Amino acid sequence: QGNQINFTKLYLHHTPAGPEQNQSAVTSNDKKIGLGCIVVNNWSVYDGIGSDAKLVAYAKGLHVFAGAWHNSFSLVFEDERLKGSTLQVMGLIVEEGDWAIVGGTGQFAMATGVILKKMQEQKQYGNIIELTIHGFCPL
Amino acid sequence: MLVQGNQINFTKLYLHHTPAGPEQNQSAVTSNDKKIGLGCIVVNNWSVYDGIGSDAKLVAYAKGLHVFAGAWHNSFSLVFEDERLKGSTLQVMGLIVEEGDWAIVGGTGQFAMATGVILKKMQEQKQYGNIIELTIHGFCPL
Amino acid sequence: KLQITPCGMLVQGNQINFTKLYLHHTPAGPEQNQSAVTSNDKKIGLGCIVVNNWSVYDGIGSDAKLVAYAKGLHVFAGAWHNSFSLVFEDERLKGSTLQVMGLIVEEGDWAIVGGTGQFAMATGVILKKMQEQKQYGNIIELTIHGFCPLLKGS
Ligand SMILES: [Ca+2]
Ligand SMILES: [Cl-]
Ligand SMILES: [Cl-]
Ligand SMILES: [Cl-]
Ligand SMILES: [Cl-]
Ligand SMILES: [Cl-]
Repeated sequence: QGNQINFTKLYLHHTPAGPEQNQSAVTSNDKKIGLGCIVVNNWSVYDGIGSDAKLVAYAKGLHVFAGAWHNSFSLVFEDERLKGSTLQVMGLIVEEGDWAIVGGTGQFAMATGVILKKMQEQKQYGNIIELTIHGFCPL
Repeated sequence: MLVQGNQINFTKLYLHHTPAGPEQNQSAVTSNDKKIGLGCIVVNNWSVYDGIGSDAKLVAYAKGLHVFAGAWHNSFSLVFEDERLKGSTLQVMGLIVEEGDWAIVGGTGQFAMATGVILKKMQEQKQYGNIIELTIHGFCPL
Repeated sequence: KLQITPCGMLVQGNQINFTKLYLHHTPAGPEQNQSAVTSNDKKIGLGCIVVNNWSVYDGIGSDAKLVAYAKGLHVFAGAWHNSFSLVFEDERLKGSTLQVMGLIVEEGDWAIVGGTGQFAMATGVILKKMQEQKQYGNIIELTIHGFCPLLKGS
């Protein structure tokens, strides 16, 4: 009938360059049209900032540049409490704005909600994005 | 039990699907495999207008991709441009570009957690593209 | 025109009741039904995109009637992430689709993220169980659990 979501703040490592690069462009923009670059991403997601943070999930999917980045990815949890579960995520922009939680699996079967993105830290080779998960699942 | 929300009905939107020509608004970045007959991937930034006439205002973009798997499977963000609806999106997924239906699989902003369908009907067939009438039927929980 | 109308929704309004389906995942051979169209980046270990038109049957015998196709793509980002339309063939179910998205082709689970026609607003999951491994592909058993909500109020 309704159960909300019990997360703290997550921090996604969006790293396009450097020796820890976790995404790759597989097509280029059409120069005439101004779109078409497709990037495939395996973004690590941590439970905090700093060397003591634990990796709790990966964001595995793709984003395509259609004048802005459209995303589709599986948020696959690795921490023991949620291992076996995913949230399915889709929407616009990587580093700010919102994404939609369009479904899920495991403990998140039938999840619906949103993920709010805020810039947390800009590093040399990438950035860290604060994720705030709001949503619910039916019981 | 029940989830309080708002049913959302949006009529008379017109999507400009323009594969070619000076107003081309999508690009194929892969080709169909010769032997299997599938594989073309097209990235699209389709404009969506509030009317068919000369005075129609652009009110959204459909930003995403579609892939040819014997028919075209679509995944995109319908991003609204009205300073009113600014930022808010509907997340759209499904088969066929010019006819049939798409699923509304989620949303953001004023359309957070949207669920529903988009109905497509071709309105005008032109030399380099077509105009597709869209009808949105959706529900957003509060 | 944008019409915003107060309404109620019951999620368990209409359960999606199917029998078991059987998906044919065939990467090679004379019945190959998918193609890889981008390459993995060797430096990063990800990037390959495959476009698929998987056939789906209602049984494992020769008299199994094809009832659907799974039309979409999967992308390798350390694991295969899937996005496809499940397009049904039979009359009454003609035109109707389930929208499916999630990780892994042959095991685990997928989300039902939406639908059209009779499956408008579908929500749920598809469980995958390996059913048979053949020379050019495998057959995957599909178990559908989900609901279509009914709207009320207004
Ligand atoms: Ca959904
Ligand atoms: Cl990026
Ligand atoms: Cl963007
Ligand atoms: Cl082609
Ligand atoms: Cl089509
Ligand atoms: Cl996999």
